[PDB]
Amino acid sequence: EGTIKTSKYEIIAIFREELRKRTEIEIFFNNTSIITQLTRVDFAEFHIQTHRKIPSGHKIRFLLHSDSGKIEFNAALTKHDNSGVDKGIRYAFSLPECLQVVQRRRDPRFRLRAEHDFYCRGRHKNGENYLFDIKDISDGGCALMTKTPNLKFLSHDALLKNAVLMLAEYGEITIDLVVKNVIVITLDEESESYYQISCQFKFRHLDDQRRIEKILLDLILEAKRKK
Ligand SMILES: Nc1nc2c(ncn2[C@@H]2O[C@@H]3COP(=O)(O)O[C@H]4[C@@H](O)[C@H](n5cnc6c(=O)[nH]c(N)nc65)O[C@@H]4COP(=O)(O)O[C@H]3[C@H]2O)c(=O)[nH]1
Ligand SMILES: Nc1nc2c(ncn2[C@@H]2O[C@@H]3COP(=O)(O)O[C@H]4[C@@H](O)[C@H](n5cnc6c(=O)[nH]c(N)nc65)O[C@@H]4COP(=O)(O)O[C@H]3[C@H]2O)c(=O)[nH]1
Repeated sequence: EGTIKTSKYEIIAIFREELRKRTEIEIFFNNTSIITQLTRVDFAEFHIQTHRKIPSGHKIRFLLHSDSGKIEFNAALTKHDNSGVDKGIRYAFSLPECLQVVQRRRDPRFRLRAEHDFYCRGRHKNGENYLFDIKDISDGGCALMTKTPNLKFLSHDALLKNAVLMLAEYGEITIDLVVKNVIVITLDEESESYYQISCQFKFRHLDDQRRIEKILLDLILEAKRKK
């Protein structure tokens, strides 16, 4: 997909459904990117808080992880305050007059939490084991986690054969995964960083694809219920 938003109204309406929803905002600068949240939004500014530092005087790049899809834009630092014995800096930016929304997924990706000890586990070709945490999951694949991948066997379109989804109370399914990307991700003592592996399912049998559909359905049901 592809769509551009200009309306001053849509923009702040969007910056508030995402403040309220406490959704992740990723900021680009130096060389890496930092993930965090909005803390304030008004008629001209939005605020975030990080203990890092950012190139004043320059339109830096932002990106919102929204349920509506990827929302990209560029804004310029306007203010910055310094406080606390534990240094947490307060940056105030300007509202972009231009956004961009991209949503190319024909399947909603369910996000895993504390009550979900989901793992993916296997053995590479060299005979070494891996064990990834599952971060999210859909009918067509999953986004994995690890601090110590073997970057070698995780080449674009490389495939983890005879992997085994360990889905806890749902049991274990044996699948093939196709690696679509490998990325490093950073959150913020606790300044974090792990590798996200983007995976596409390659089903061994067909019941496999159905059993996952039913499972993911049961996760979405406990999602709306429970809380
Ligand atoms: N080739 C490929 N890579 C995947 C796929 N899913 C996840 N990735 C990778 O995993 C990174 C993080 O994905 P995310 O946490 O969902 O965080 C994403 C997501 O929140 C949002 N986004 C991007 N595209 C979409 C989309 O099509 N639909 C939705 N709902 N959000 C999107 O923007 C965030 C950053 O996007 P990226 O910079 O590209 O960084 C992406 C991207 O490199 C996939 O299906 N195919
Ligand atoms: N739960 C989960 N599923 C994954 C992941 N990576 C791939 N998949 C699955 O693999 C399919 C194909 O991914 P793609 O070839 O990169 O083909 C994708 C990709 O080109 C692009 N795309 C989607 N999300 C992202 C993203 O976050 N970042 C970037 N750069 N591209 C994305 O849109 C194409 C269609 O996206 P989908 O319909 O969602 O179809 C996706 C999706 O069903 C993952 O990390 N987690």
